[PDB]
Amino acid sequence: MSEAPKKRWYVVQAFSGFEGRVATSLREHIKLHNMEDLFGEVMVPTEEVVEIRGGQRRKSERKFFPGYVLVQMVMNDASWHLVRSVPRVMGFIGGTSDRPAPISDKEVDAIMNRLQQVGDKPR
Amino acid sequence: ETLRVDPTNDRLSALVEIYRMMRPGEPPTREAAESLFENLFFSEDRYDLS
Amino acid sequence: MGHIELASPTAHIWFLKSLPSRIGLLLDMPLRDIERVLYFESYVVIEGGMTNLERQQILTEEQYLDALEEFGDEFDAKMGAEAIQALLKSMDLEQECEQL
Amino acid sequence: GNRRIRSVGEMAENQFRVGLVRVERAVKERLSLGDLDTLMPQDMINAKPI
Amino acid sequence: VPLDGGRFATSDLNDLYRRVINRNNRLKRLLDLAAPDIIVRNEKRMLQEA
DNA sequence: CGTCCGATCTTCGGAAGAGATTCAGAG
DNA sequence: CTCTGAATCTCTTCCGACGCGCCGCGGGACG
RNA sequence: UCCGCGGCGCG
Repeated sequence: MSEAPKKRWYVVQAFSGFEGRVATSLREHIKLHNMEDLFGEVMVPTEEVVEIRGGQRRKSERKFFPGYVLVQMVMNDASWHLVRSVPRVMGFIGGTSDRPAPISDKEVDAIMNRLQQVGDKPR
Repeated sequence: ETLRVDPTNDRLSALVEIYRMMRPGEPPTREAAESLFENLFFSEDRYDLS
Repeated sequence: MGHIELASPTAHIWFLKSLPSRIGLLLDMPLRDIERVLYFESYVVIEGGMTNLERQQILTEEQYLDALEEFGDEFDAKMGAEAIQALLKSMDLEQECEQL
Repeated sequence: GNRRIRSVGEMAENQFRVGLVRVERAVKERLSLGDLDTLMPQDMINAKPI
Repeated sequence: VPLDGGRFATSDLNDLYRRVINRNNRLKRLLDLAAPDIIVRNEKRMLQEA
């Protein structure tokens, strides 16, 4: 009851077309295995370019990077097994397969500002 | 002679050895190694003798 | 004929994955580490300077960040195919051949 | 004494077994979202892989 | 070769070039918009693999 | 009507060549 | 003792006739 | 029509 560090973000490689499905699958595993405290949220980037005409109309869903997703966790081998056991997804990315490396928070809040800048005043 | 060349003398380390050998570059864990060993030779989902 | 502009450097596979290790023998270091460096899982030193690291010092991820903590001033380690290209740029044929 | 023959029955059995393991993986994945009697056992079942 | 139908006789070369050019311009889009360091690492790795 | 691409098949020689080991020797 | 070092063991790889004819196949899941 | 793979057969 002494380890309370900056709760970490890692990256998970997801196949194309399942990104929301991967997010809701991790949410389902969190709510099923009942370690909702050990696990956190998932920050997948979304932006909305809107065009009235030209094929797709009134909306166009694009994102910064489709191949990867950012997920909130702590360091735990049980969490590692839980993430790996999720279907329709590959797993972590890092220096070594056993323990992925974290991500510097400077570009984290930079991309937070980026999504805040792009995403504002809906419709 | 086989036991002389044996690199391990305990169940945990032998499980670690086989777990690392069959799938290289994975985190060696007691539970994972034991589950994989049991699922290779004693679980009807994968192993099955007619 | 046309061309595609690769945004990032990449290594030619034939000069890597052949029984004679042309890149390995030219760099005089076994092919095991070049594969790891090329496929983005370990670090290689490129003229780290008057530090405790060698010219061909192979490094892991954890040791790299630890060394960067203490030697972020002038010690430089680059990783990847771009790093391999940069390291190949920083060598001379004549001195190596006469030394050998 | 150690060579046997198998026929269309065994081939059908093996292919059907593979189809069933795939479809039951799918059914388990969809039943993980199981909920109170708002579903009627046809949408979870997908005949396309079979 | 134009095949009679909605698809043409395509070798693997054009598909491989399509995959590689898609990888390259997606990497260019990532790096130009200042993608995070971890993302471009695996991106370059998978481009090299391709 | 377009867009974009995760689980384990499983048992040859026959060399050729490269990589890893070893143990042995003058001492 | 010890480093060397010639020899030994082990791991990876490219290989397997040449013509012809016939037929069958040639995605597929999803926003 | 033209491409590739598999199977079979002939020499």
